[PDB]
Amino acid sequence: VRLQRICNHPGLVEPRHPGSSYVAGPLEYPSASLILKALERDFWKEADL
Amino acid sequence: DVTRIERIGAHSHIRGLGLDDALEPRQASQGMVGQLAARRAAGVVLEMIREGKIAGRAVLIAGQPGTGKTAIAMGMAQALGPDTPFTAIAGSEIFSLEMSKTEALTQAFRRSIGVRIKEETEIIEGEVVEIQLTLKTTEMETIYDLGTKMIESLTKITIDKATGKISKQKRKEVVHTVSLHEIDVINSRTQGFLALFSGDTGEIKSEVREQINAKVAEWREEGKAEIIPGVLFIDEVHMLDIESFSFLNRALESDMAPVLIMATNRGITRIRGTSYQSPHGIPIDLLDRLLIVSTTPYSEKDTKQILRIRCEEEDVEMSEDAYTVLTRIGLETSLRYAIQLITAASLVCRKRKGTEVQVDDIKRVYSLFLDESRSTQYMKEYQDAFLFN
Amino acid sequence: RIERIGAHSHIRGLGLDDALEPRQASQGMVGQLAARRAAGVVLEMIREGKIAGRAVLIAGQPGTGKTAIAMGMAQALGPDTPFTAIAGSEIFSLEMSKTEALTQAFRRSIGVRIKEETEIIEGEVVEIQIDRPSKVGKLTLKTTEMETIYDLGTKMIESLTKDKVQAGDVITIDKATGKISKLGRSFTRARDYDAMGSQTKFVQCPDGELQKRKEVVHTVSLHEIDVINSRTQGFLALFSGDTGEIKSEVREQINAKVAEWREEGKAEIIPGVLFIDEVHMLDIESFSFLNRALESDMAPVLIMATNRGITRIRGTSYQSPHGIPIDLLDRLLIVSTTPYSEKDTKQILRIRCEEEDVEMSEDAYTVLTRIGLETSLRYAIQLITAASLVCRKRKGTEVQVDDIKRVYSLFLDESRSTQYMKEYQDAFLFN
Amino acid sequence: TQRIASHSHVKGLGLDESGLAKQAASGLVGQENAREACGVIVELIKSKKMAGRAVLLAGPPGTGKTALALAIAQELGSKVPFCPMVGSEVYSTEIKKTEVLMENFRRAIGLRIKETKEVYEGEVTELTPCEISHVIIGLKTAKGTKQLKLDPSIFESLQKERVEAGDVIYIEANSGAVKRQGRCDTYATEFDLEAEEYVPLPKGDVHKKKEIIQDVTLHDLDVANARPQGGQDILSMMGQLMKPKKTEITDKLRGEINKVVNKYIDQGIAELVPGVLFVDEVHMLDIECFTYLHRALESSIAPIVIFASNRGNCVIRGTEDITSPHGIPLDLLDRVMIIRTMLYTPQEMKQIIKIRAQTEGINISEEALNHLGEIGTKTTLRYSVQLLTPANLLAKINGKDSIEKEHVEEISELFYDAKSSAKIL
Amino acid sequence: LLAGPPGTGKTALALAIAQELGSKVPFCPMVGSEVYSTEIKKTEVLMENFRRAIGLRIKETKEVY
Ligand SMILES: Nc1ncnc2c1ncn2[C@@H]1O[C@H](COP(=O)(O)OP(=O)(O)OP(O)(O)=S)[C@@H](O)[C@H]1O
Ligand SMILES: Nc1ncnc2c1ncn2[C@@H]1O[C@H](COP(=O)(O)OP(=O)(O)OP(O)(O)=S)[C@@H](O)[C@H]1O
Ligand SMILES: Nc1ncnc2c1ncn2[C@@H]1O[C@H](COP(=O)(O)OP(=O)(O)OP(O)(O)=S)[C@@H](O)[C@H]1O
Ligand SMILES: Nc1ncnc2c1ncn2[C@@H]1O[C@H](COP(=O)(O)OP(=O)(O)OP(O)(O)=S)[C@@H](O)[C@H]1O
Repeated sequence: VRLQRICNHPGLVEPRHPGSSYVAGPLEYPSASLILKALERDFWKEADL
Repeated sequence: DVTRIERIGAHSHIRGLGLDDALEPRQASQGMVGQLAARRAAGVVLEMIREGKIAGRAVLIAGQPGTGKTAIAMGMAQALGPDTPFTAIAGSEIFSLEMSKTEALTQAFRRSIGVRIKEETEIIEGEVVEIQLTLKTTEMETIYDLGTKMIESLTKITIDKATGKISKQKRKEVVHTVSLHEIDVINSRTQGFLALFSGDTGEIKSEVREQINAKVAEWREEGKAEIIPGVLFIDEVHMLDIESFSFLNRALESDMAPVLIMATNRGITRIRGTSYQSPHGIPIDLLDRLLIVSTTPYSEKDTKQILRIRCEEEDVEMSEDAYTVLTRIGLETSLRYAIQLITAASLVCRKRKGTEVQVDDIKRVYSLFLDESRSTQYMKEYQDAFLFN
Repeated sequence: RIERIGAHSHIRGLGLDDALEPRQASQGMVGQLAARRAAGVVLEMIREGKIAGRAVLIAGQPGTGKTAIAMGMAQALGPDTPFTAIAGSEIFSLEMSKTEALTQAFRRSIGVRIKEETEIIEGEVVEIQIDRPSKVGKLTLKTTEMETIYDLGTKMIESLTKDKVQAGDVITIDKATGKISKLGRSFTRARDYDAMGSQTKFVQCPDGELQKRKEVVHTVSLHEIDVINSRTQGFLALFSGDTGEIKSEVREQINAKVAEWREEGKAEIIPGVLFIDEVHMLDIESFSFLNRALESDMAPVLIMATNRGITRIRGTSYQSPHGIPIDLLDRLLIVSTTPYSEKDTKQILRIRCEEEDVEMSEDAYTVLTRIGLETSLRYAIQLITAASLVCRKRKGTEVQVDDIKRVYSLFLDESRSTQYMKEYQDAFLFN
Repeated sequence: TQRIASHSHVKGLGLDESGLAKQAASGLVGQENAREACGVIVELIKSKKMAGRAVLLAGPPGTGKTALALAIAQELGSKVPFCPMVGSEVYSTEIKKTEVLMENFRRAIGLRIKETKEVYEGEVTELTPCEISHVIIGLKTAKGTKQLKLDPSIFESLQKERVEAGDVIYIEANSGAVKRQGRCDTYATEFDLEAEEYVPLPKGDVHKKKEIIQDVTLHDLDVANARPQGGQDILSMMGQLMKPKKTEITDKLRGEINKVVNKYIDQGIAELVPGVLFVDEVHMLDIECFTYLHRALESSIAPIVIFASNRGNCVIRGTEDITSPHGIPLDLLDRVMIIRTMLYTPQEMKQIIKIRAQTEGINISEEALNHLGEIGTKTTLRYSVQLLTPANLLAKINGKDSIEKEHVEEISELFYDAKSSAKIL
Repeated sequence: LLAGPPGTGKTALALAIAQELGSKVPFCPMVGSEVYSTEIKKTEVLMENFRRAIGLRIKETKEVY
């Protein structure tokens, strides 16, 4: 039976599968919320340039 | 066994400096043997690093090749722990097409200073499946008002009480230590944090660095942040230029400067980028700012103890006669060569269906693999066959 | 027209018989019997495409004909097999490394022959009706043998509307993609309207069945596949040369898929020839890369030409035979070109005269071959054209010895220029 | 058929069970000591627990160093990553040579990651969006019909692929990848001529979850995370238009990927297959590269590194006056185990010539083999094996199916070796 | 130019000058190695550092609601 299946088509015994990429979860970079508040500078110290 | 990303490297046996509370080095401890004076100096330097009060102190570990300078550096790194920054580079890594040598050194310096920020978040949420919002928990049951649309995604968990941030039972506190380099790469672009991974940072401007230094000083004064000074390790510092050394001179004079550890294994040689001869390949003006710790060549028993520690690190059992033969080999050729003979002889014994490394195994590995001296001699014998003599 | 009379225009091939024996003068190719025979053996090896990464060096004195041998090999190889010719100086780019440029040159020299079974319907349009408010339509096509009425789906209607098909157009339609390609306007319908329009030129009605299947062969190079697969719109870099350091893993994937295609009957590999002219301009790093680039099964046959002898290897202070390191020289076979005799020089001059279409007397041939032996072959070859122009100015038809002497006096060779310079050595700068 | 290269005859080290080298086996003859040492190194790579171990193949050119490295590769098999490299490849125009070395180190460490693949495939029965947080899509297979609530990303990829209805699609949930592989077969009979291709409807389930093993290297993860290509947000889309330059991947990305890989190894969804990095012509590396290799080999993550050099007392490149044994700094030679390759006797050269003749499908007479061995003794081994193909070509021209001595003589006269050419120079 | 052997207080004197001027006056510190940049020419680096050693003080009456 197996030999007959192979004779009919080899895709019956082992299909060709789609080739796929490995999906890696995004890297989570943790940091303090105060870091993003850097370079903000104080209102009432910033003039109109 | 399962092979993890971290395998048996050269310095895997070193768990730290084997130092007493008085900093006196134990003969063998934490994977380090000998180098008593150098280990004591590394201990006092490590206490200086831990105290973190004096900025920009530079230490040079000098000695013959294979005397454990890099081993002392890795022991210092292991003793320091993961919470204080320890930046390790080779002198070659500052020669970049993305940035100048000055910029590479500046980044390495700012990767060694860490700012510690602790934040109070708000988290109470728990066991809820219902929809509008009321919450129920083994000890709590509550109702919350809402006037925005974020709940649609929340349907299909825990929220921030202040801003309503949504994400899949008390306030809880989080500590984040961020290096100065991270701070100025995050704030150099709109998505500059990506450059912390791709390396496409390209010469952060001095303006933003000045502003970030000012803001970090402000945070320190206001109590929001505390500075965790680290240590920058430059291995093979003789690969640096005269320009790089001159930059290091004044880079170490900032109050935001880490502790600098340098390793070099050469005598009076040419400074790269110049025709001048200096004691360590380092200009004398930089050596002026350095405390130099010298490593002594290992004795026979120190070599045998290192071989024992490396064998038990690699999980290979040798006979005593094999230990003496291998110690003789190490004293005759080099310590690294014997360290590698250990693994090769374990493999040869394994093929033999044996369990313990014998003298015959070490002889076989000695025949198969050559040291520099024997290969150089066999080369001299075939001098003409080799190319470009 | 854009191809004028180049230096090697007369070279139509290697001029060898079936035994690979060189005929004295054949295919614009005089002398160099042993070198030409070696080139023929190498050409056979290239045609077989069985052994990969083979290197040959053509070594000889300047003007002995190494580049002519290479051009003859290219001509005898034919347009179908890839033949990339570069100068060693071309691998020094600001876009990429020397190793990257050499890899690209290697992969330009390998050709991938991709045969696909298409199913096209080709016929003469004798009727097309499109109803539009989904659109409806009907299309009748005919060959010489049969006619069929097609009920059109919306996609096919859109394709026809975009391609503006009328009655009298000869079109081919791809059954898979529905692409419409129109081959012209047909014998029967032909003339078209009684409106503004333009002139007319007509093609024949196709014969046989409308659907004829048919197998088409598409040829690419490994470099093209690399460039297309590297940059998501990297195809335009095949013209701009803006492909910087294609990743090694991408190339490994290309190689694996090409081998897979070959096993599965889709692709056929055509190993070509990479010709590095003036290979002494490569530095030691480039030679070291060449050493191992020739170990791959996707490596072409490498032809190198150099006139150096006992010369410094670029990037090093070492002296080696051809300016090439001895380790690479052991990887290749050396074809030596001997200097030219009086009669070989005269024959080459006659061939160049024929190529440039200049008649010249036998006295002129004697004088010019003497000049070529004394000065150089190339200088005499240029005197050919110069003397023809002088004769035409004189309003003659045959170039005489007097014209040759006139152009000898007008245009100098290196020896005489160097002498006149030596006399006035102080007047020239930085002596 | 397959093309014959200079190393196609090497199929292994030809070592028996005890590791002793058979005189001739697996396409290798002689170099028994070097082959035995390479067998020990093969066992080292298979042991898998030692990192940053380097070996140096030292010997004059022609002695088979690259052949032994590829024999090691054959012994390991395609499973273990074997990254071949030349010293000239470090000099990149985009990234620093240290980065090139680190990338090659990272792609010699291989990962086999088992991944669950979520597949939606079927005929699009309906496609209804909801303001744009939703797309309700009906998918029909032979098994049955299902309608699924999918993200805006999948919907907008569906719009990219232009799937309307009756179209057979293939959705990978993990990557958000949509493939419109054609229209359903039931609609072929609609029209005599339509401008699309019809595909039979899928015969499996609409929602299929499949466990597959993916072969990747640490460099693949580094490059993917340093040049992100997933995600559909506009900011990343506009970054995809940049020229894909190689960037100097930071140690932080590599540490993060190390953490991720360690987590995978703990979870049992990945296995590490550390391989070998082969740097041929290592003498081409400059002093900076060697001094970086000092550190790169101390890493607990480093692969097994194989170096090959044929130079005798060459100046170290970049040093301009420092002569070291193999063009390699002494401090690096202290870190390597040197395997020496010796020159070949006439008999070993004759055996190698016969093996190359067999691989190239060339019949050579005993007289021709002896003459070619004599030539190789006079010229070099490489020269002799190169004469075989031209000699066979001449033999076919003469109409003979074997290489006789006269053909070898003819090819010897037509072509020259480096020594004859140098003589005429 | 502060000329003298190493360790004789040249940098200390420059920093003392900076202190005597106060943060009001812009003090731009630099190393001669900083002129070698992969992005701009040494002349541009020098010109920029000249630019940032001249300070500008803007007075504004900022109204807000
Ligand atoms: N700190 C040190 N203390 C004592 N000897 C040293 C020290 N550093 C180097 N040496 C000596 O210097 C020798 C060579 O050092 P290397 O670093 O290998 O090369 P090098 O010192 O730069 O010498 P060259 O030939 O000038 S490049 C060693 O074998 C030691 O004998
Ligand atoms: N059979 C031949 N073999 C070689 N050269 C020929 C032959 N027939 C004609 N030529 C001449 O070869 C010239 C090409 O330039 P040459 O420098 O003389 O030779 P070449 O082919 O360029 O090789 P090199 O590198 O210059 S020595 C043409 O102008 C011809 O006059
Ligand atoms: N012992 C051997 N048995 C079989 N083939 C060999 C042997 N040694 C060398 N070869 C081969 O002979 C040819 C020349 O050797 P290669 O290994 O390619 O060059 P190489 O001399 O090893 O390179 P290096 O680095 O200069 S030693 C190749 O086809 C090799 O496969
Ligand atoms: N006159 C001084 N009084 C007090 N401290 C000083 C004096 N001169 C130098 N120092 C300090 O001594 C150390 C060495 O002097 P530096 O100022 O760093 O060197 P420099 O002379 O300024 O520059 P160099 O070394 O000549 S290139 C520093 O910590 C200085 O602050």
